[PDB]
Amino acid sequence: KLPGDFGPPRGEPIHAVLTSPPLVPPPVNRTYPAKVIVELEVVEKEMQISEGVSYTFWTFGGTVPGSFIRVRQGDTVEFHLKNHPSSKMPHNIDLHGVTGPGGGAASSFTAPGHESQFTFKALNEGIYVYHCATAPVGMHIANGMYGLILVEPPEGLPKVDHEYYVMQGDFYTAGKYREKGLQPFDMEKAIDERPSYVLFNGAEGALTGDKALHAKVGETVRIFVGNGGPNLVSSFHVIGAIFDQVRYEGGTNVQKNVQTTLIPAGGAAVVKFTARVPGSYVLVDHSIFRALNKGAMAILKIDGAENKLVYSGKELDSVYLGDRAAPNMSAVTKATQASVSGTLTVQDQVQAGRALFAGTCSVCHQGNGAGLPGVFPPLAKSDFLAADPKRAMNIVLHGLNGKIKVNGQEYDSVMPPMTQLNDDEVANILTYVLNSWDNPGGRVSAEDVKKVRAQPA
Amino acid sequence: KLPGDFGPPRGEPIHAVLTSPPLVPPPVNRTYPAKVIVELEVVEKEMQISEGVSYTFWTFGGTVPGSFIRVRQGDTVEFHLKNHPSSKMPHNIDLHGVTGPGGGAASSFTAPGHESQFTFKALNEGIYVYHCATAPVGMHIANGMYGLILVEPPEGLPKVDHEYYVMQGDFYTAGKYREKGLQPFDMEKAIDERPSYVLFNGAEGALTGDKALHAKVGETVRIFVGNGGPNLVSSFHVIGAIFDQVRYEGGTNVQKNVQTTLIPAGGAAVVKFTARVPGSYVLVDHSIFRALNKGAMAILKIDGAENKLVYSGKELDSVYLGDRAAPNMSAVTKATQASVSGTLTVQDQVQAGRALFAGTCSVCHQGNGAGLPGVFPPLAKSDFLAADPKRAMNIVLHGLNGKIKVNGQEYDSVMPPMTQLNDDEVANILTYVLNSWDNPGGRVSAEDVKKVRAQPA
Amino acid sequence: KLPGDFGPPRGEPIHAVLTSPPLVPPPVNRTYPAKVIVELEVVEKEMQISEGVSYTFWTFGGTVPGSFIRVRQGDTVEFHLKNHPSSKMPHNIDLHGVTGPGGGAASSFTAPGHESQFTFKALNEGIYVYHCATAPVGMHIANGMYGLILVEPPEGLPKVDHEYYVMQGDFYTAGKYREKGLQPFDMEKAIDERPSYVLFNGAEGALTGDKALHAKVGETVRIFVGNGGPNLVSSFHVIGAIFDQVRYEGGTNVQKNVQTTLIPAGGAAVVKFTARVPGSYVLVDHSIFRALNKGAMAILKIDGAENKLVYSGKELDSVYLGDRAAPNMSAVTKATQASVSGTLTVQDQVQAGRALFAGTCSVCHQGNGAGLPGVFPPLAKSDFLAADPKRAMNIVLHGLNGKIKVNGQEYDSVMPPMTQLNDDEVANILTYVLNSWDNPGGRVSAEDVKKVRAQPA
Ligand code: HEC
Ligand code: HEC
Ligand code: HEC
Ligand SMILES: [Cu+2]
Ligand SMILES: [Cu+2]
Ligand SMILES: [Cu+2]
Ligand SMILES: [Cu+2]
Ligand SMILES: [Cu+2]
Ligand SMILES: [Cu+2]
Repeated sequence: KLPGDFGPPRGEPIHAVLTSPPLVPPPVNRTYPAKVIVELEVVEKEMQISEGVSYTFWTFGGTVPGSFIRVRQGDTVEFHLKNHPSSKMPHNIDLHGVTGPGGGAASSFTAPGHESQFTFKALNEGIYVYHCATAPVGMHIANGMYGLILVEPPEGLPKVDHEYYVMQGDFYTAGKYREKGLQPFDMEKAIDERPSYVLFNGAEGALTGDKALHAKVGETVRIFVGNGGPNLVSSFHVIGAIFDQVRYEGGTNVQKNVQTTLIPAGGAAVVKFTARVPGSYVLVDHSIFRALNKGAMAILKIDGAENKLVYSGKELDSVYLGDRAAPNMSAVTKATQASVSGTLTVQDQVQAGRALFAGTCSVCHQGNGAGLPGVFPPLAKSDFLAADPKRAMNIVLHGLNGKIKVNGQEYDSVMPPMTQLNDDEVANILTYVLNSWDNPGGRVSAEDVKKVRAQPA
Repeated sequence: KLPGDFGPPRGEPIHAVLTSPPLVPPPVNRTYPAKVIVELEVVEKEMQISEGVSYTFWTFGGTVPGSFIRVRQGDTVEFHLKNHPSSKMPHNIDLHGVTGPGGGAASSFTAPGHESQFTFKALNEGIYVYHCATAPVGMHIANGMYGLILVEPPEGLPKVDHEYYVMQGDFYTAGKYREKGLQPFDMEKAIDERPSYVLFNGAEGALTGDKALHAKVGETVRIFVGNGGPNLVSSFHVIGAIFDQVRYEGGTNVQKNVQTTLIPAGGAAVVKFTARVPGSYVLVDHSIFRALNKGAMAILKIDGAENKLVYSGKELDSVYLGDRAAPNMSAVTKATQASVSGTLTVQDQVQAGRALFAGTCSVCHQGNGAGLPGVFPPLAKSDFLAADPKRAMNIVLHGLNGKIKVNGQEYDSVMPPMTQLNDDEVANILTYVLNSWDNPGGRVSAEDVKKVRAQPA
Repeated sequence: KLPGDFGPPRGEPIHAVLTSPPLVPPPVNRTYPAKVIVELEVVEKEMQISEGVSYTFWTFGGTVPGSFIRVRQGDTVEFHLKNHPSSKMPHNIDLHGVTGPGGGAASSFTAPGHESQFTFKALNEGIYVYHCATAPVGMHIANGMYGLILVEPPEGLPKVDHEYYVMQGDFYTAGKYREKGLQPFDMEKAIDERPSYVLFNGAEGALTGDKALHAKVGETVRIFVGNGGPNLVSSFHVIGAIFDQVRYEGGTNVQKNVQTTLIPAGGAAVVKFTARVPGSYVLVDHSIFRALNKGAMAILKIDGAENKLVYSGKELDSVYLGDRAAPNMSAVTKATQASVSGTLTVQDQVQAGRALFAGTCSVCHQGNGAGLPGVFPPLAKSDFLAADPKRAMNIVLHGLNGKIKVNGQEYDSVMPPMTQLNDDEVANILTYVLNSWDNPGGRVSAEDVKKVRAQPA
């Protein structure tokens, strides 16, 4: 006997309603097997992978991850793949959970402007990755061609207050992290498994700040978590909380009460969270340079009353979250576009630098630039800064140590180098500082910084 | 009390019969503990890691992975290691599952032309990796010195229709992937965990095409899956199917109904599959550049009747499998040897290029070179190709975009660069194309391509 | 209802007694919830990461990993973080297991010379990583800012004979492995997840030789195993044994009878071992170049009677353990310091080289330099060595093959290159050999080797 042996499809054919991340379709709420028609369209298009950083994504349904599909174990799924006429590449699909060679791949090969279809029975309950399976497959996956299909058990999943859709991926750009412009895919980095970005939902900040997930104290939250890869395994973790349950794919095993759990490349899990105290809870890859240096952070923000008996402390801030502990960094996008257009103003730079200063510089120098007398020197009304703006460029790029005097007080400490900041970022941060806190104004350009980087002091 | 406390050995001493991958010895089918004599001989020898790519493997029993050993929990194992006189290095063994320092290592040190022996009781049921433990250990493991030992539970494993033996490893050559010739081990790549090949059973294609594993619809298949490493963790997955069961080593835990599962470096698992519909099912490392760019794919081919109610679609093809969706690529081996001998003919190149064209080029240009009018230009009877063979070399290496005219029709699309193809591969593919489909014949040499690669247009 | 709902704190406030690795505080042995006051002080200081290799660690309590904290589920923990006045950086803490944003991070921000405090209820039993959460977070973690907190179940863990504390981390130095001197942190290696050292407890040899963990035949050993990362996932394994139990964090799942288990970055597990036969049992990351080329090995040494019915073989030696199968390598530290001081003697070099010869050279040439006639040539009273010391430098760096004659006998084999040895290591090893076994004495300097490395023969 095969699994999912619930008889022939009954009722009427159902046209599946698919959702865009981070949302999920409603529970199927059905006690009979059905014929479910799924229509998914591939679109190739530029989107912002980071502020001022464009990338040509290849998408299922216009998003990364692709549209979420929700069916019932025992359903017959008639799957239609369309490839938008604007596409340059052929595409196809392999749905994990399908019983059949390639998970659908051979019968879903679809050239630009064409459509394909195939039918499969969903024998297997579980959460499953789907992805493109077109040579070169790794390229297609790296460009964003992955999503999730949920095959519900016949009785449905237990009721929760919220369901969300979060999917990790590793990305490979020719340029370095936060280097502006349209970035090509980089095959060499991809083969070496050396991503420049590691993201949830296709972009830096996709699920931070004003794009956070939400719930309230006392509520339950289910998250369908995918790892599209192509290559990385996620040390998937929630900062400041625990997972009530973690279940991989359609596995019989359910782990309970864990905070950190390994999601294979191509894998998927369902996690459950119960909100207990208010604040921001961070989903990360705890291979932690991915989370805090490459973009792999997402936020579940919980509203409600503090409970001092459980936690006396404060909400997260830029010390931990960095520059993602603001609503957004739109000013960076604006400054980058103004640079391209040749219309970059001092204020454009100031606002971009303000965004970028948070965490990156404020951890030591404070959000108001005051520092801590004798420990961290001030950027506010800083004689040392004003005396030599080129020196300040060198300090950001190359660090500073040894005894200095700032505003009449001696410091004898170490500012590490910050060479990974791009020329525009250094320029904008320093322009912000110069135009704040009674400093002398003026500006630093990306070209100024490029020159200092090419010839350290 | 110790585990495996089944009393002294009884009956007669048993001389273990070991098997070469991908086969397994028969079930022990025994209700009493025995003295089991195991004899394993190390052989160092060149073998083909890929077509036309030689490597000096270090082996247990002449194969990678090494010979499979099958005993019963509670057995006393008298283990004899011989090192063939042709060896240059000393060798030894650490069997996971042994209770004792080094898993046998100190007492199994064996110089070329010598033999060692030690005795251990198999206290622990499970599937376990064994490997060489001779300084530099990572080098010995990277050269192929690993295999599996099964310690059966006293009652035996449940009956299945087929048992197979599959073992992943990461390999480190001085040359790049598919660069021909005898490739040395590369210590720097190994320390950095940057393999050039990631393989099942010691070679590209070891378990694809005419070397696939076989079963029939309705049958059960058990696979003993090892990960010799040295360094990688496998996101081990079956495309188009599910694992009924996954059990790691001798663990009490058994996961059921999962498709993707993480196998540690040095780890091993037993998986179970039930054949439901015909076609090819791909075992991969779903860190997917390993599978589709470095060789980490193996096939279980299922024969029997289609069931359109479960899967309406077609068997896998070269779009997904690439150039491994043919029986073999023997023509590549032949062309490489002819190059070495100085006897390379046009036909040698043609046949090699035919093999390599599959997936790599046919995904877009089709297996008959017809392309898709207005979308993918033809290689068949291509005026554009014929007009400038050197341009064609540049297109393969460096890509092509922008408006072109081919056979009277405009194209305005993107062919990505394929710079990872080696000079001989480009040469052979283009010679195949030139000698097909009414194209003008002639040939492209590896030296021609080398020159274009050194000076792009 | 919240987990850990055992009522208000009762009894007297308890001042937690924290322990330094590899030791653990006693079981809490308490049946009521308490207010537990924890005081932890950050200290930045140089320590030896390897012999003659200094590193500026950032520590919780002066050690890597940081002091171990032990409380009971349901306790109220008043956590005090002090930052020593000598610090240059601000610091804070995120304790996994805390219910609240950042695991404490925002409320524990502590500038040099300051103190912070916050209160949390331990709702969640389990073993948990704590770490610094100060921008740049990955830098702080990479510098050593991590440890473990145990939250006991209310009834306590089962009694065992020994409890130990072992924590893996990946480290990123500007210099290569075993390159001497004060090594800076290397941000580029860290972002790329390319560590130069992978260690247990903050140093090479921290838990080997005379610093091994101890137990006796018949005893049970519990190890609290952390993985601070920042980036690597451990294929955590015990050579020559098995884990009776493995439990991750506070998970309900317990795996039994496994030898190899994957610990996520930021993860923690409790393992249990039962000593059965005497000898050294090696805890490793079985991504095995980490263990045997980067330092990721620790020893549990078991004393007691051999049991030939279970294991007939010998204790581990330098073939497997390499140069860590001696009590210590103090002579390397001494030679390095003498070099710095300009007082390096021949004997200083000899003793350092003696330490380094073990495994590295003795595997083939034997500990007495005799080799194996006709198979491995002698270093003892070697005419070939004496005839050309510069040739010997080239042989170590670059290898040797082909027919040679040594002490009247022909060899025709292969000595692989050993280019990863540093100039001082080559110099000291060869000085040891030259001053042993009736060889002619004299010395080889690091400068001599530097010259040969820059111009191979
Ligand atoms: C702590 C880890 C710091 C971070 C992050 C940043 N800075 Fe810093 N900065 C720090 C110290 C301890 C010092 C003094 C070094 C010494 O030799 O004692 C500095 C110094 C500066 C200066 C010069 C002095 C002054 O004007 O106050 C500048 C202009 C400066 N720092 C700028 C700066 C910016 C823009 C940062 C983010 C990109 C930044 N710093 C981070 C400590 C730390
Ligand atoms: C799709 C992803 C492709 C793959 C894989 C390969 N080619 Fe291609 N090729 C493709 C396109 C869209 C184009 C036209 C680009 C444009 O500017 O519009 C091309 C073009 C060629 C040509 C030149 C035109 C012609 O003769 O038809 C050649 C000679 C060619 N391609 C060869 C070729 C070979 C040998 C391939 C495998 C190594 C290969 N292509 C792959 C799309 C794609
Ligand atoms: C086995 C894998 C070896 C290890 C490890 C080391 N050596 Fe070696 N060495 C080995 C062989 C097989 C040979 C002969 C090569 C041949 O062409 O047949 C050698 C040779 C030497 C020599 C020269 C000959 C002699 O004096 O005996 C020297 C000086 C030498 N080896 C030194 C040496 C040192 C110092 C090592 C550790 C750093 C070392 N060898 C390791 C095999 C192996
Ligand atoms: Cu695609
Ligand atoms: Cu897949
Ligand atoms: Cu060996
Ligand atoms: Cu091992
Ligand atoms: Cu810190
Ligand atoms: Cu953490």
